[PDB]
Amino acid sequence: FLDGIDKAQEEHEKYHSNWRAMASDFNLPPVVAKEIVASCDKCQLKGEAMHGQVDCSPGIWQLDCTHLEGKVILVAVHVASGYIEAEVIPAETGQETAYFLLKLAGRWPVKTVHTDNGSNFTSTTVKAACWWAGIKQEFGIPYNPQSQGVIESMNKELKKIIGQVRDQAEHLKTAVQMAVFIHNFKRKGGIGGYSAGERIVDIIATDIQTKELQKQITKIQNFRVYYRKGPAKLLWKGEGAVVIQDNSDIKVVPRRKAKII
Amino acid sequence: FLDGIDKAQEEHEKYHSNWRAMASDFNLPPVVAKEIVASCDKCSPGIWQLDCTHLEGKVILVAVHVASGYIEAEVIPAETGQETAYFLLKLAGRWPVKTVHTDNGSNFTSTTVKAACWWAGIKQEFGVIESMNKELKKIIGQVRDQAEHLKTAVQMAVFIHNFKRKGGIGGYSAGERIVDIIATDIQTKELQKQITKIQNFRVYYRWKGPAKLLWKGEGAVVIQDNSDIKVVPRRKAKIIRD
Amino acid sequence: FLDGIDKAQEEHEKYHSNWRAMASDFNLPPVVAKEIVASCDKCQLKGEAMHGQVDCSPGIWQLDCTHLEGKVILVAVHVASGYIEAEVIPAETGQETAYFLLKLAGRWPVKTVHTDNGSNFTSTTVKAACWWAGIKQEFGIPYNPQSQGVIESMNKELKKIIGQVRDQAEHLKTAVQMAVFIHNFKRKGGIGGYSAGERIVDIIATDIQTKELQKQITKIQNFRVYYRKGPAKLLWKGEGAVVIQDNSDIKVVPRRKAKII
Amino acid sequence: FLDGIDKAQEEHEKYHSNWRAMASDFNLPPVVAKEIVASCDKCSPGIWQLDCTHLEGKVILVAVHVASGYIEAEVIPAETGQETAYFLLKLAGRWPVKTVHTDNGSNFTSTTVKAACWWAGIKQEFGVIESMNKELKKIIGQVRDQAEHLKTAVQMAVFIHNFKRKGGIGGYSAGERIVDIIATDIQTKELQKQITKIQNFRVYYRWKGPAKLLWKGEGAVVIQDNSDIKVVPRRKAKIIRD
Amino acid sequence: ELQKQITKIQNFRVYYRDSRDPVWKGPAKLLWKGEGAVVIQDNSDIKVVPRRKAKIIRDYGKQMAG
Amino acid sequence: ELQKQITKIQNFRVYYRDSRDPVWKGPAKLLWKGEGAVVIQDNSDIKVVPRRKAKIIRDYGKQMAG
Amino acid sequence: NFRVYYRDSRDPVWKGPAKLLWKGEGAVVIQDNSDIKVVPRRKAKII
Amino acid sequence: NFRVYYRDSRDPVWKGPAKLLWKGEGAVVIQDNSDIKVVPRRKAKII
DNA sequence: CGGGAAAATCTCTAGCA
DNA sequence: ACTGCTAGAGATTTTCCCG
DNA sequence: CGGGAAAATCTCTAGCA
DNA sequence: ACTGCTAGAGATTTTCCCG
Ligand SMILES: Nc1c(C(=O)NCc2ccc(F)cc2F)c(=O)n(O)c2ncc(CCCCCCO)cc12
Ligand SMILES: Nc1c(C(=O)NCc2ccc(F)cc2F)c(=O)n(O)c2ncc(CCCCCCO)cc12
Ligand SMILES: [Mg+2]
Ligand SMILES: [Mg+2]
Ligand SMILES: [Mg+2]
Ligand SMILES: [Mg+2]
Ligand SMILES: [Zn+2]
Ligand SMILES: [Zn+2]
Ligand SMILES: [Zn+2]
Ligand SMILES: [Zn+2]
Repeated sequence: FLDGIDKAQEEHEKYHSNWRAMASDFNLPPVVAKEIVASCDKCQLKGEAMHGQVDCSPGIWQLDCTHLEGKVILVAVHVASGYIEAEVIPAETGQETAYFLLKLAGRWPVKTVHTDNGSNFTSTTVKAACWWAGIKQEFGIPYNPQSQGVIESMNKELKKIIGQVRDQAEHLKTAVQMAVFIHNFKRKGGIGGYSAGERIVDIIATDIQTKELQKQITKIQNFRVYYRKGPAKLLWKGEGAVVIQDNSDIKVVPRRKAKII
Repeated sequence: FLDGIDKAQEEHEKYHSNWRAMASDFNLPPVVAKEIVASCDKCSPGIWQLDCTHLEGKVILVAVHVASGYIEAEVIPAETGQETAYFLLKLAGRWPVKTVHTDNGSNFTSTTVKAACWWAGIKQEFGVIESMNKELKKIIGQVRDQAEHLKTAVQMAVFIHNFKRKGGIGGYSAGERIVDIIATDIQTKELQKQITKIQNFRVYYRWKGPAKLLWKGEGAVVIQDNSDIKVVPRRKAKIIRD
Repeated sequence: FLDGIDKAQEEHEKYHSNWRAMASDFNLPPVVAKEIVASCDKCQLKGEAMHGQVDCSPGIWQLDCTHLEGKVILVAVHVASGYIEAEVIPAETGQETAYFLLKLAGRWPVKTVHTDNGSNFTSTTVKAACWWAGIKQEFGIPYNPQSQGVIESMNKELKKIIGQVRDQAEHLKTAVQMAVFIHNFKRKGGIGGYSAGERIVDIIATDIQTKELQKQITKIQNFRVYYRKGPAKLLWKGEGAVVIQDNSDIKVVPRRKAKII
Repeated sequence: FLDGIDKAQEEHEKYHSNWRAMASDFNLPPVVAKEIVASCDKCSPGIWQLDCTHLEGKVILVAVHVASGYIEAEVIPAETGQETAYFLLKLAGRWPVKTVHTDNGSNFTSTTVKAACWWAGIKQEFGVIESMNKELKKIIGQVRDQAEHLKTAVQMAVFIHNFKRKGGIGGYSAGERIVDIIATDIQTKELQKQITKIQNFRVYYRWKGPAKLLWKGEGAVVIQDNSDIKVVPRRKAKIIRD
Repeated sequence: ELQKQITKIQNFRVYYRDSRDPVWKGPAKLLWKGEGAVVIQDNSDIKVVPRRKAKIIRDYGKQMAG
Repeated sequence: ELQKQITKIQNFRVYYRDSRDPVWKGPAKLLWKGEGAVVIQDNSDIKVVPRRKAKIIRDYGKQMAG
Repeated sequence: NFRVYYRDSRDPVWKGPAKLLWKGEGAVVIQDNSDIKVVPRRKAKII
Repeated sequence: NFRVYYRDSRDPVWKGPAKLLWKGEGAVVIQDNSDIKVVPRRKAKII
């Protein structure tokens, strides 16, 4: 055992065995051989086999510059709906990006913009435009395009539709706007069987309607709840469960361990 | 359902509500309430108005949703048909544009604008647009000093008009009004799609004569025969096409 | 319906709607709208969401040239076991590849070599060496590296191990052979909890032993089988099933619909 | 199991087979048969031999598996310690090399070869190698005319010797013999690993005194006490470490 | 007058996601909507989703049922 | 004298794969081995695998059981 | 019989239709304009 | 406390260990040699 | 209740520098 | 302290539709 | 039979031009 | 007529180990 630990460490410093090889060759349990691997700095060469999950609030858009035919297309997507806007811009600068973003913020309720760390988006010009329109900038982790995985995917889809309509237009900007039309209104699927334009109208109208409905519900209902503790705030009650909020933590209790006032 | 249909039709005989109020009040499907409101003899969201305004020696294309007051303005480098068709293609890809109402100028009667309106499927027609033009020029004169170019001032005024000016009945902005109007239009289009989907079904119930289908559930089938709406169970009904 | 088919075709020629958009907008069933999409040549832009499965017979090796530190490493893998051989070659030519392949065929029983369409492997020199050693060449589909997905993966793993031993050697070829040592004998896992050297010894010894055992079984057992048909050849019988081979098709029958002679 | 152990031990008393025959004949685990053959008082696969032969003014390193006759030859550009260490690192990464037996030349006693043999874990020692050298030079003289360079002729002769020459008892080639010998060595190493794994367990059965564990199944525990092998059920046994 | 708005707010459907599951769970029933969280009811289970993990829609194929 | 070789050939384990399943199925029991196909028994099911889809080993952790 | 649309040689441009000569597990052999090509089934759509 | 080995900036070379300042759903904030970095959890291993 | 038919859902891939 | 996704193609499971 | 503990298995990812 | 895979990291399910 312990002699095996010494000999296994001294051979891991040569061969960098995995835990299975040192567990077989030196009679070690998997815990000890795993600890011999996990202490080598040279053996930590793989990360977690997961993916994250982007923010899909109703106010966050994702922006990216893509390139086609030697020209620059600045594309924005509404992350909750898939509604895109796109424009062929003459240059990939901060002035064109701030103009596109101020125009988009004038068109739709933009609350958050998520971009990569391109100079276009990182500039003081786009920073002043987002300060004027009241937009929050959320830059992704550098050299990690998966953080912008919606807009990058939409870049793919946009280019696909341009390849289907490129012979219908003489200029690239006409084909880009035709593809924006086709994506927003002539492609259906997703969560409601909607197109992206119908879906963004449903997302935003639902946000307005549910916000005002919850403002009307919260104004009437005032029931102090004592669960299991202290006085909470009642959020919801239905016939077997009660959802409350004590000290900014939204919890669900049964009708056992609850009493409302 | 049998409780709700007689209540809704006598309520329509009382004070003639529309089908949205009946589908909200009596838990009816909208096709049943639509047939209730459609059996009484006595019982716009795609129209945009375009113009070019002139300011600081430059040309601003202004498109107003007539039902909302929602505005889309853009400084264009020339008042030509190519720039108008590009603006119209952008607008048609952004919003559900069905009809565009212009002032019979030279750049709105172009072959390029006609081709763009044919491609996007827009009808063309030749105190709403100049009222919004005067209000937009007022906002541009307000926020011209906060920008260097006129494009930035026009987009800032479009932001302020669409989201920072609140008026009307409930005190909403033009963006909230246009998303409410377009959501109502999506509901109307989905209801008309479902009505068109079920009008080619005739049912035979309990036999008895052919009746129109209105709703087919998991246990019940709501029919209309001799201008009165009945509810039969599913196994007492034969639903065929015609 | 049919008017919807005409109008939906005429709008698919403009917008290239998917089947869901034309099924919603023109009251079409999914079969008709899917047929409108499936007849457009411009809309067939996605292939089958599958992967194939490489040959893993005990005699097939997969060869590839990889590059590290400005030098060329020719790597072979035994596909059934993961046993690798690798050598830093002075150039990526057919003479070095044919020398490496004749040497490897002299070392192990190589029956099939699977490579990409690199000039090294496509040459007349490697073709003459494989003709001499009796090796069958199986080139993959061009510009499809997934056909060589074993050796490409092993390229990855080999480079990983070189990055763990590069400071233990002064030259690259020493680090390459040290990494071949570590992969073949100091990494355990896979189908038997084996290293790759133990696994290739088990694969090849099992091939020899099972071949001679089946030659001894087939020589004794001669039972003409009539299933459900004609006279087959008995391959196996156990207590509820009988496996036979009639006209080069190996079938399994129950004891119902069988009779052996 | 209780049927097989008495049969195997009386069979060892009869004509002294080894544990592989007992584990094949009586369906015993190899640890039980190993303890049967190990309780009688009266009852190599990693050795390689290296040399340098000289042919056509060039140097050929030849390494022979002594147990098999399997050969690995390579034309090296110089008879130095660097080329010998590179050949040894290739061979050690290719096959399980445990001991290398050389002829105490100048390139086998180098500090470079010593460092390579230390890294790969090879012991060095200073009518098998020259017999294989003469047989390999005979094959090189046979197939020299089918190649242009001597490297190709050496690799062709290594192919012919390892896979196209069959002799010995059953008429096998050197490649089949080396994979049989190395598979037998893997079996021996796995058996010694399992024996080393269970020697630090002592069992108490039915109590009664400490006994050695030999096999622990799903229902039965095979022990050895007072140099006789018993089989107890699992719940009548306490297996602890020592 | 209060219960009508509660039945109205339960007419909205929520498509949500869990923490390490990348697939979108089906249309739950919106019980409550907050500034940072959303209380839903999916398959007779009351869940609390973050706001950044939910898409709340009133599916306008409500013109058949609901 | 024949049945011993059949029980010997059933001591070999097969790791196989199906046509569109990319994951390796577990150790089956080798019933028969041909020039192009391999008859196995996995989970009391007699299957016929192609030769190019199977890895047949005698797992040398047979020094505990089998 | 069958129409095959495929993706040939480091080119994102899909092309076709072609006749399906052979459908295998993993790849297909097709004939486009008297050119016989072997395409992976990830890079081919058969109708 | 925790050791983090990570993959920073278009560099295949893994580096570390670093202190774990914050573990989030999807990414981590670490401190390597008084440099605070935000790494995705695919490009980080925490021990 | 029960077989086909059809719809819905699950699985998986390329491409997005 | 932040984060892969999207749409299509085929397989598979569930629902429907009258007997 | 039953709870922790441990082993085995499932899920998923980067990198391989 | 040919074809993604491999090893590691973490989660999860199954087996074990004595009460
Ligand atoms: N590499 C960029 C990609 C890109 O690789 N895509 C492909 C891509 C790859 C994987 C994936 F999962 C999704 C994807 F899409 C991309 O799409 N866009 O937009 C980019 N935009 C700007 C910059 C430069 C960053 C500026 C330096 C930062 C200094 O702090 C790089 C990129
Ligand atoms: N692109 C090559 C790769 C390669 O992209 N790997 C990365 C890679 C990508 C995806 C994948 F799933 C597995 C992988 F590994 C690779 O690994 N090797 O070896 C290659 N070798 C030779 C040639 C050139 C072909 C000669 C022209 C053919 C004319 O007919 C190209 C390549
Ligand atoms: Mg970018
Ligand atoms: Mg991008
Ligand atoms: Mg290659
Ligand atoms: Mg390669
Ligand atoms: Zn290490
Ligand atoms: Zn009326
Ligand atoms: Zn099309
Ligand atoms: Zn004896």
